Amino acid sequence: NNPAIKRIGNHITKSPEDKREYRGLELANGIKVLLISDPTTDKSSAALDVHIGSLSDPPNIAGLSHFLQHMLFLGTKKYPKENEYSQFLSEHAGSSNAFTSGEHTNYYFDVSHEHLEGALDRFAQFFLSPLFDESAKDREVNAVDSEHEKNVMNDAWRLFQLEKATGNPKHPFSKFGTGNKYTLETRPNQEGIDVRQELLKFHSAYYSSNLMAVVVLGRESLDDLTNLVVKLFSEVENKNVPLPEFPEHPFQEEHLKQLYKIVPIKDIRNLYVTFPIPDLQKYYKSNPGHYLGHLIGHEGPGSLLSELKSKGWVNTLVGGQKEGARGFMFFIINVDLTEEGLLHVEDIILHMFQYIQKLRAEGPQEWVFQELKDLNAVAFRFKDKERPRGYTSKIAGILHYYPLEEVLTAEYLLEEFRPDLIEMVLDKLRPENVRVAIVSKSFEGKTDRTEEWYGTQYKQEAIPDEVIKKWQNADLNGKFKLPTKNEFIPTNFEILPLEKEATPYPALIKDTAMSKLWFKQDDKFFLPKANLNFEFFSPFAYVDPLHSNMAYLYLELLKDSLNEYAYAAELAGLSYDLQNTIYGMYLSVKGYNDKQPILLKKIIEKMATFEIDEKRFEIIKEAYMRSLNNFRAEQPHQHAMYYLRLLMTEVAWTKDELKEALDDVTLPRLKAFIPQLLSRLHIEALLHGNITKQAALGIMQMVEDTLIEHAHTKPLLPSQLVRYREVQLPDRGWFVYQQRNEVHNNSGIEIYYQDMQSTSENMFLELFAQIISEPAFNTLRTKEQLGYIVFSGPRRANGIQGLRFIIQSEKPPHYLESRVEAFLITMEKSIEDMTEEAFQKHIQALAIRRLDKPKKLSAESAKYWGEIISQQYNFDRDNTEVAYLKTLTKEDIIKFYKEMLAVDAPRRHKVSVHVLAREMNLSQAPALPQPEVIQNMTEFKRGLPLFPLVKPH
Ligand SMILES: O=C(O)CN(CC(=O)N[C@@H](Cc1cnc[nH]1)C(=O)O)Cc1ccccc1
Ligand SMILES: [Zn+2]
Repeated sequence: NNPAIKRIGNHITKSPEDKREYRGLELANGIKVLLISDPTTDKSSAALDVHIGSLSDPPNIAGLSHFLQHMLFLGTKKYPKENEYSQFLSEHAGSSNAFTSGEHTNYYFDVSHEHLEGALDRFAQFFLSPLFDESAKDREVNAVDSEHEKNVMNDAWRLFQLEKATGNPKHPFSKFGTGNKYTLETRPNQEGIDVRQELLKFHSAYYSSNLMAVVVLGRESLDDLTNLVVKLFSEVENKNVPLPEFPEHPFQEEHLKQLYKIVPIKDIRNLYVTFPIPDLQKYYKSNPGHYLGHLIGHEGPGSLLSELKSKGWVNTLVGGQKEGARGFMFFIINVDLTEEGLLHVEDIILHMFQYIQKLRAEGPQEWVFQELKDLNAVAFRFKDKERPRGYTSKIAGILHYYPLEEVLTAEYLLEEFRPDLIEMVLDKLRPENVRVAIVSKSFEGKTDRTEEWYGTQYKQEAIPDEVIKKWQNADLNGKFKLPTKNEFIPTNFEILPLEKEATPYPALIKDTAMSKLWFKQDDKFFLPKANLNFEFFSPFAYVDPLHSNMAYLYLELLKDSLNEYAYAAELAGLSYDLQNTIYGMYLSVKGYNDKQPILLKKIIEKMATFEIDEKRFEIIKEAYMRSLNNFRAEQPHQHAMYYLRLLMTEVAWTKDELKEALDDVTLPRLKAFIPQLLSRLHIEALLHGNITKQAALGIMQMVEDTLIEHAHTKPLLPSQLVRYREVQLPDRGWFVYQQRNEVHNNSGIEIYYQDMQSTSENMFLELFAQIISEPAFNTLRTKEQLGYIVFSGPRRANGIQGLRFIIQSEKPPHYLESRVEAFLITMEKSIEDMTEEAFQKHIQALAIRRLDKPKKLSAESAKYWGEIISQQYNFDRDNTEVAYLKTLTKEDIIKFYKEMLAVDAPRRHKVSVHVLAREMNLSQAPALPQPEVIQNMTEFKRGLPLFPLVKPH
């Protein structure tokens, strides 16, 4: 018997493939706990989920729960140092984060498996005795505000909050969850409110043990984990807080039958249809929501999306249930619009109700239900091993909704067939309770309303009774055929025997002029899956902006035409990735290896015999134009990274150049482009997973034979296989490129300190980056509060590497950069003052991060694929570079800094991208040289040397 524990669960149902061991238990204070033992893991992890979220914010203090979530990381009674947590994790190869939904606040971390307990103590202190330091508050409010301002110009966010603003204003749903400087500091100060003490009341009141779930994953035995969790979490007090429920829908009748005309930030065209539904959560065993969402959202032949696309009205459609809260959900149907579809919105919706009516006519179909059940069963049984962090987080989340023994299977396995529930939801989908939203720039100037928090321009209308009735009298329709049996359902899950000459690394099993084939039979995971990667090399992909555009449009048209067919396979766990690149095309095929050669053959066959459809052509090209235009509205740091890419790459076409050259792209010219693109090719492939060498060779030769047969493809010259170099900066040089964002009123910046990627250089850079990793965050954000987005680390491109800082701040870069340099000096000092053992802890942390084994096939394949597309082929890079990493001493790093990075360093290579805003104590900052301002990227690149290329392994 144990008094600290209320109950121990039964056997937790898991996949037969899952070797991890589980134990569920509820503590005396009512904390639901899942323990995961996995002796083979490198990183241990833990997560805690509170069942309180932004919907429980005080009406006078918006975002208090979010702010609290931020503040917990900044000191507790037992661990008072503001960054003890993040420093501990960083020093022990760990990371951490958290988030806040309307109903939940979820905290999570990972760390080296040998410091799991140490991390977990500090973690546990968050829910017992948090400090909420006043200085910490006055500072972090800036970080939260900056987070919000980041989201302000984001269309998705604006719409997200708009839906809340258009509902019952007295309903908690209408609350603004993020919070900012105004709502957290300014307004409360105006109203005498002591924020710290509001935070303490919220924590004390709502952070009760009875509203908490905990998941812990480690190498230790289940009994050890038990003892640990009991020890650290039995002291959490139970205040028996009643679980907040929201039975009343935020959308009642006068909020129904409404139209909303909305002005976006980007040039997009969208249609959002919404139905209020009850909370279907409790029916998870049958789940009508998925049923109707699968049908409505289906993209196969005979489908709604198929029809509406045939009329050239829409391009993409999503449909199904979206969650609201405990007491209410939604059922949405959203499409993107063409220029024509925008003028036929009513008709589109009528078609929607026609499809719905067709469903009502044919009723619930059990065979459909079983198809869903079996597919989910396969998915669950052969589910890839998750990263411990996201795993513990997810499980801690879903512990509040499901019985212990079912927490793993609950979201996957279906048991009950409920025609009644299906028909009931289906009955709730009717014009009398519909909400319609149009998002288009065509409403600019013609709106009469403004959303408070994001400043969204919109107009509300009542939908004419007449129209409602045309939609009620919706006929069923002959343009629609319900989906048939999915042919791509896998039947062969046999894991092929491991060959005698099988290699631990990808072997080069083909080296012809036509193709270079790398292969590996999976030795670790033993699933019935496979990954098939293909890099097609053709100089005509990126020879000029015109051909670049044509490549993009070619592959987009291809994918579009094959969507209807591929969707079945997608549902059946088999998906494909296809897109153009600076070097030519890229095509990956991932999933169950059973029907893979079928899908692939179809891909290549269609690829080589593609007949372009003109409607599709000019619609897609219009979309692409809008897209290029819409890069304008991207965030300042994305702008900075973009500009820097352009500066440091030998050959690169700007989006303005692309856009300009896009008008000259005619149908005959593209139709002429494709065969010349396919005329001469090279193919470097990586086939990895549950397949034999002979199978792999057969596949590669199948693709080659298809291309030769239908496109008369011939090999490419070896010398012709070009590669782009990186611009070489001069010693002690500083260059600055300046632009303006025009959309965000927020400045972005990237600082880049440039040699090539040799083992030594690599580990110098990476170790330094490790040492400064968390101090940079703590200094630039936690202390100085420059922005929400403060990033630092290695930059790798074209075989050449450097150290980058990226910041998105309210302040100007001419000052921001100064703060960065000052910080750099601070690091020069702290390295000289840190102990050799601390140094060795950084070394160890980085070593662990580098030696962390992948847990799923795709990750391994990703490592290999990196090694291949970089054309370095160092498959044993981890072992080699870690071995050399532990060789290093403190002053290898000291002279590295003093020679390459210091402000007066002899080989300092500094490039700064300054993206200005729309409208434009502390440490000692060093006096900087006068920068040379780039006023033309090409002239700049012509005036400078180009780096060499890394030699393979
Ligand atoms: O990504 C999720 O899991 C969430 N969504 C689920 C969904 O609707 N899945 C659809 C996907 C689909 C693709 N094409 C047709 N349907 C399905 O039934 O397969 C809902 C949602 C909520 C909030 C904002 C966006 C979307
Ligand atoms: Zn946040």
